Amino acid sequence: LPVVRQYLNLLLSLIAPENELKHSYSTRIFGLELIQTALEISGDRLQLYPRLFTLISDPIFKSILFIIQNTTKLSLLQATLQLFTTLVVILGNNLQLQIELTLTRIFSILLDPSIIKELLIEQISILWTRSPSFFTSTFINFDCNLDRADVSINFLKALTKLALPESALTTTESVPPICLEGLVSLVDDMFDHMKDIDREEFGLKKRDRKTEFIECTNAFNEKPKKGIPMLIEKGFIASDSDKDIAEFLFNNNNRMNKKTIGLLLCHPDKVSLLNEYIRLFDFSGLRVDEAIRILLTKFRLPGESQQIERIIEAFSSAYCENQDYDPSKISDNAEDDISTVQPDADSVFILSYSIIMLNTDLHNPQVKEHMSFEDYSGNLKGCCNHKDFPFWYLDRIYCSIRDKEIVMWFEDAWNNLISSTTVPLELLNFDRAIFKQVGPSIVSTLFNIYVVASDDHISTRMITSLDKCSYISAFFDFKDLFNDILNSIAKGTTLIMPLVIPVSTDAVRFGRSFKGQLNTVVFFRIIRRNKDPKIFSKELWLNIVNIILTLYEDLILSPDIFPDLQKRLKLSNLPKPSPEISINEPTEEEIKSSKKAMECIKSSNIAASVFGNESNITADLIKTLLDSAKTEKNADNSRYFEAELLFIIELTIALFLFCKEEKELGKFILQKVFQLSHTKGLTKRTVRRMLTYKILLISLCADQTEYLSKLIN
Amino acid sequence: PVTIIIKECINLSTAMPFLSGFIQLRLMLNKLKNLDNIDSLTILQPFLLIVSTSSISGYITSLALDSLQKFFTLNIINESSQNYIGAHRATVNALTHCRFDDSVLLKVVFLLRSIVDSPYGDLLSNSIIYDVLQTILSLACNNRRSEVLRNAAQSTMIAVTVKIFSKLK
Repeated sequence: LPVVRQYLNLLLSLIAPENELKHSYSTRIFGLELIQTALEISGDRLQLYPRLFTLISDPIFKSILFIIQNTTKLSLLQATLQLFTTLVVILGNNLQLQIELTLTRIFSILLDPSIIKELLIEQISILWTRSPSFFTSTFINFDCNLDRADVSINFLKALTKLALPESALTTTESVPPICLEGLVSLVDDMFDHMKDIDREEFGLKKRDRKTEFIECTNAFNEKPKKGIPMLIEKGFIASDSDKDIAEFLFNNNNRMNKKTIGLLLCHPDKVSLLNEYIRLFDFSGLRVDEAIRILLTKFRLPGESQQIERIIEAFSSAYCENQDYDPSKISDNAEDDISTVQPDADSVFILSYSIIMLNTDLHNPQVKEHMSFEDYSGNLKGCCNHKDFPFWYLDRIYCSIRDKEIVMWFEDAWNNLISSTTVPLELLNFDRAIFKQVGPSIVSTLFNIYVVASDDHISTRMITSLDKCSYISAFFDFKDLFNDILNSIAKGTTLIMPLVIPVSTDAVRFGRSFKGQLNTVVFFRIIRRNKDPKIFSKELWLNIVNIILTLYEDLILSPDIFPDLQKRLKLSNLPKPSPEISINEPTEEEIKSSKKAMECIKSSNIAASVFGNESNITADLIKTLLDSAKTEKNADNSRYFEAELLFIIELTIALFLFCKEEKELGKFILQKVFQLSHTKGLTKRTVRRMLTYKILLISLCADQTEYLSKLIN
Repeated sequence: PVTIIIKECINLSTAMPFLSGFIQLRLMLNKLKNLDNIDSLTILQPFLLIVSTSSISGYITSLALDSLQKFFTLNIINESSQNYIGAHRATVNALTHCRFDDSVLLKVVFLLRSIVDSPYGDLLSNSIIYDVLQTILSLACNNRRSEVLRNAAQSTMIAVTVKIFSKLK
């Protein structure tokens, strides 16, 4: 078992950043394959041994990550991505913080050569494929915690940005199908978990708190002056007094930018806050340079000298109160004892300035001249109030400066990382946060691929997944996605001369285009199955009404939707819309397309689509369908003015007979019927037929007597 | 797990009638929860189609043979797998016919060693081991190849002779 540790240390020595030039790349790809095989043979039980677990966790992920961003060849990158994916699949339970950084850097390189991006996508693809619940599982395991990134949503956002045909310049032609496979697999996963559960039964508080926190962080970074009382508004703080607000800043400094705190503390009105900000920290038993280092880790230095003056004043004044006074044993023979020095406020104030100068000139590259060790000790001759500092004071600080510089790129970011570590119905409920933050993007990309592409096979899969998305939006009560889907499909159907089995401009445009066929079928396939009318909005009602009216414009839709009403009231069928010329010009390819359209509408069950099922029968449909009436003769629409009015009227009578609100809604439709009945000299049969409907409305309504009087008179 | 086969499928797909078979194989093995009832001749048949034919360059054949060796070494096919006997029959059967510079033949020889020496090699039909012995003897007797491959041939034939005559007990 020690042999295993020695062998894995040797494999670490094979592949690493430091041991780059010694061994060739054939050795490195071979070592990657070896580590892959070692993980594969036993990875479930590899976690138990901590001496080995540190070796496979901490220092080998360095070798993994360092040669994704920096490498340029393809062969090594293949094996490294193989090892990475196997590590994700096998050891996904633990090893959670380190993996997030490499996914973040993966998407960073992906979003911003050609073949390398294809290899990246093609290799990382298997995570969603072999684990269809990967997007959910990463959300449970990683997203729900308050801290860390939010790369679960960014995964789908990155796939969405990569999915379009617009990425020809960014990536080669193989990427879009590969990412679109997982993009469609996401929606296809949900129908597996829908069959069991009904709508009414359904009808992550930590995530709610995280959303509140992230919005507060965004506002606080945008404007701390308003953000502070806004932070009090959310109840995350004890009170307005500066003690609690100052306590908030130190604990959660990892997420906040340094510049925000720097500009917040710079203003003169908030200088009193510095009386209590530094009071929390206490550097007793530590030298001034270490305390200055911890201070510089917490915020960024300003640029203006006058602004810097008050900050240095507060910093220097804060140290004095921490330490008491025992200075009577001044001497130069001391060997690392601090308490003998107990300077005044001015002494620490002057001591602060000379310490910071070494970083921005000697270590800075722009300035070439160097002020030596001589002139630094030469500066303060008789500057600390008539008595000089001891000459062993500055040498220790200069030695402490010379070892390491302060940092306000890649290696240093790991330093904060390890310090964090070292020191069925329920799934649906935990769902509904995924779709809210990605749904518009997913439907936009699906529609973009559907409208740009031309192959039938891709488009059928697209429209089916589109219907899956529509069902998903229907199960919850989003009512912003669903209207977008149905409205854009309504635009996409392509229904917004001498005819004869008619032939028409809209008909021939329908038949010649395959795109409209699937849209018209699947659209009323959505309308067939529904469980509430309120999700529809006014615009979609206008769209479907315009669809049915445009179909009535030609002899496509047979207006015999309700034979029961006509058989009750004993009228013939409504008069057909009277086309031009009839015999059995067009020839060859004109008719053969259009007849197919005459087939396809019959496949939609258009009569029983929106009117058949009772779910869509509501006040909105009647109220807008009466608005749809033209009420105006024109030479352009003289073909069908006499018939559209009768069709609309009878269709509304049948619709109103179903609704049980038999008190209010009848008044509006009776009003519009009598307003419609007085058109300019409409023909005899129309006025003949309209009075039967008018008597029926008078029967339906209650206490509508004036209209009956006018009807008689 | 049994996710290794899909990974090798995407690895071999980068070759730029067989690519269609491999993509069908990937779409089929999207399925989870082990290989299960899969009729295990078909889980790896397109790999045998690569090595069996004689119209593909050596690089793809080497990749396919590496995939086969990976499957056997990790023991993807086991006693629990349906029709494992037929699959391990077919994999030795295909290698005897035409193939393919010399490293490909050594890979075939090493895989033959590993298959025959293991327990599953006992399940091969007695009409097949003669073909394997004929192939290895043709490699060993011929001198046009490199000498080190001939020595590898010598060692494998000694090993499989010991394994065969041990069964005579």
